[PDB]
Amino acid sequence: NYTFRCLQMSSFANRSWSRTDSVVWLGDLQTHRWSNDSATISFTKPWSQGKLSNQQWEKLQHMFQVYRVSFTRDIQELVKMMSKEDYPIEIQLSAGCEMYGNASESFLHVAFQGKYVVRFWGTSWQTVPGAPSWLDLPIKVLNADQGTSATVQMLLNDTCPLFVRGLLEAGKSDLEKQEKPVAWLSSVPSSAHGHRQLVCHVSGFYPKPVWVMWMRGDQEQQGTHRGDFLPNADETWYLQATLDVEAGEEAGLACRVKHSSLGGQDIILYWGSLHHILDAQKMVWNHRHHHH
Amino acid sequence: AVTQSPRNKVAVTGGKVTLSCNQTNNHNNMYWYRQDTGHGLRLIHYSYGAGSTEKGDIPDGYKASRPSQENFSLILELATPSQTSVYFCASGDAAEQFFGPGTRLTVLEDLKNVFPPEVAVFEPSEAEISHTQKATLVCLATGFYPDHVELSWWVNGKEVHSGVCTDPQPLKEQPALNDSRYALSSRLRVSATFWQNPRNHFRCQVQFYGLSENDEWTQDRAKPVTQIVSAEAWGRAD
Amino acid sequence: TQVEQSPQSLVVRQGENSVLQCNYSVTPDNHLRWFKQDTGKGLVSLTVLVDQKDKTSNGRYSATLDKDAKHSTLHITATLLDDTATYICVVGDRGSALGRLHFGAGTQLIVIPDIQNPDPAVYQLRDSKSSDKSVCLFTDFDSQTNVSQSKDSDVYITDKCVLDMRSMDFKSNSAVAWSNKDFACANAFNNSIIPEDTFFPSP
Amino acid sequence: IQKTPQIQVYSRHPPENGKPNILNCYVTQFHPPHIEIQMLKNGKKIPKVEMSDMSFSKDWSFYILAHTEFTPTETDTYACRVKHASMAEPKTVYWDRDM
Ligand SMILES: CCCCCCCCCCCCCCCCCCCCCCCCCC(=O)N[C@@H](CO[C@H]1O[C@H](CO)C[C@H](O)[C@H]1O)[C@H](O)CCCCCCCCCCCCCCC
Ligand SMILES: *[C@@H]1O[C@H](CO)[C@@H](O)[C@H](O)[C@H]1NC(C)=O
Repeated sequence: NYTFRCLQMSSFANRSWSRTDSVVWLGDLQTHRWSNDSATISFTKPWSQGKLSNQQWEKLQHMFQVYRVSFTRDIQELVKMMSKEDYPIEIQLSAGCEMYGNASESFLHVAFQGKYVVRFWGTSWQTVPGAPSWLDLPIKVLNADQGTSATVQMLLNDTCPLFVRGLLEAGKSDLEKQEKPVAWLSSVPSSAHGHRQLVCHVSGFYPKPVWVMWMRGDQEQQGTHRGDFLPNADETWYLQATLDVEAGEEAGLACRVKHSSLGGQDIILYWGSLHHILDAQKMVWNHRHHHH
Repeated sequence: AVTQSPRNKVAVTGGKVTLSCNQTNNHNNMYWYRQDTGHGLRLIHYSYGAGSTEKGDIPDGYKASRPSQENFSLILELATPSQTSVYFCASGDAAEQFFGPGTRLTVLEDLKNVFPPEVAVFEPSEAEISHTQKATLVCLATGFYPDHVELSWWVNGKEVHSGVCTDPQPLKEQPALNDSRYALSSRLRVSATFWQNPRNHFRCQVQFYGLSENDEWTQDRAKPVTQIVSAEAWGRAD
Repeated sequence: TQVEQSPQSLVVRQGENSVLQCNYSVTPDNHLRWFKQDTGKGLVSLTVLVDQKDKTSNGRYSATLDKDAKHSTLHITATLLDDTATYICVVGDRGSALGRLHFGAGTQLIVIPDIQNPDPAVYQLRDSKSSDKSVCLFTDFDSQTNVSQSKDSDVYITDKCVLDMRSMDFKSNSAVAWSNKDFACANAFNNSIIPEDTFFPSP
Repeated sequence: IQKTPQIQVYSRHPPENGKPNILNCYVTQFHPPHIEIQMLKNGKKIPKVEMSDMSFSKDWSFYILAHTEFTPTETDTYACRVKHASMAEPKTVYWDRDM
């Protein structure tokens, strides 16, 4: 199940100021960027053009090139038409299709001031249940534009799935790539008196799915709290798993790492081991300004 | 239908001028354009509905107001000779945009040079009557300023359009002058038998647009207000 | 300008065909409209064009649109006199209430009448009230004659003007000349080219 | 609505003292998108800092990753200073290899 998304970020400071930046993700790999400082959509991968020829790309780029300018002015006129709502204004757009055979569900979500309010469904734009009522009038206006509504329908029903099926094969090499995680141990005072928070750092692994647990032999320590996936510049991932122990309970515990790149043979970092000791000695510091 | 008022106006530098527009079409959008040679219509102000008013491409000098769905005004608080133009008022979703009949505005530095037209009717020549069995009548409006005249021919109480043609453009009586007065000519051609009837009445009517009942006037001669000046001739048996 | 038109002004002999051009750079180009402007009146819509390649028709008028060429052509088949007007090409950038119309300078179409029997002459017409004041009428010449203005400042001459006697189906060209001053109708239109058989009646 | 930024400072590799590394600063959960982010060594703006393109997650909150080349030592302080409209004062979160 691969999810492809085009993310548009449009800001309006006033009547005379606006910028639009775009980014494009397949799974968790960035394929395209489009800065407000540039009249051309940029490839961030050697395979970002998909299975589309030069002529097919230039026509689609120009299609969007026309859209970026138009969108800006269309919004600015809607503001004047609602002049009820004032500047500054933030608009976000999320659009694309999910892959499953030939089946694919397409979407186009719109948020106004950081809250989801509009989506394109079937043949027209619609307001979300529990949305501002003043949004009806602009929606009524946007629907009277058959050409834009036809273009969107084309892009959602036909273009997205035919293009994304092209990318998935074009970048099969980078998607199936395997990167080995590296782990190192740490500890910090728990927020509770007499307690200690152990930390298992796990960095550099690709793809994303990973398993990290604290173990006493054959028993996974149920107090193991899995962290949030933090990105690295080389599109790999960092994650930490933490365990709260009473001072003294450190010994005999281990951090176990399961990742597809390791291929059976896990990483087992034991607390207090000669390796753990050697890693920690290479890490000492004056502790300013440690976290409160 | 898009109604405009007035259709013609003569104003002085630094005066207040309001051009009123109207439509009974239940339209949301309205526009104010001005038309100048070698340009094509340019947008000054527009609206999306009652209350709202927005700047177009050339709002400098002009303000706008929309109190109801029907009305839309263009307000020139301090008038300039550079605001001399023909003004059009449109309505509709830019789906069909409908346009107004237009307003000729002339703004002048001094109202002292404003003159009403002297009108003359010239009777057919016997040479034309003998040779063509047709008779042409020439009307001449002379010494008027600025060029804001509507000419019409009135045969026996009713206004005619057949056999008529009037100069599209007037002429300056002195080409080498900016404050030059204008002259305009017109023709009405009827059959010899029609002209030879003594009971047939012919009138040339020139509607002049000049000063209004508000504009101040001191110069010792007659005031050059908006008026109709007419000359006339009757048919002759010989 | 985002919209240009050619030619500046066009001249056609009544009954022949007339071809008008429009070229633009308006982005995006949703639709293109042609208007007609009778002298002293508003803009009346003739036709609208929607498709990338559109071929529309209405009455005598027929128009084509090519969006990839950003070009349009208005044809008038068998022109009438009452077709003498300014023709303006208008492009709408977006097909919604949020769009904005772009206008062209327009083409000034002038239709000259087909005079089958010319009868060139210059008559003198005396003022109704004052026998003294008089004018010169140059009338009934064929449409291949151009009227020139005076080199002498004291002499005023008007341009040609087509008049239609609807009931008799008779068209005629006419120019007027008058002078405050030596002036005689026989030599009023001396700057114009005068037909070899123009009738000059003796006063 | 204006949501305040969360700041997380971590390293791409295990912190070995005197061994060159890469320090990441990952700012999340903020809105609107306009934001100034600096990385500091001993309280001084680091000469060359690279930044990824700004994106946003499933709950419409913008996130952006800042990162620089750096060498951890026993006494050199590293931080991430962040100016955003939601805060009246910039937020400085120091690197804590132990956290
Ligand atoms: C989009 C999913 C498909 C994915 C496949 C693409 C793969 C390629 C990836 C390359 C990276 C591209 C960068 C990502 C871009 C972000 C995605 C944007 C998708 C939206 C596409 C919009 C359709 C384009 C139609 C368009 O240009 N349309 C413009 C011109 O249209 C004109 O001109 C048209 C063409 O000549 C014909 C039409 O008749 C005419 O009107 C319209 O002016 C655009 C306005 C529509 C957007 C409004 C949405 C706002 C929602 C309301 C929010 C409330 C806020 C208001 C309150 C103040
Ligand atoms: C696009 O797909 C929708 C369902 O998502 C369908 O209702 C609609 O008819 C389709 N339109 C076109 C033009 O294919």
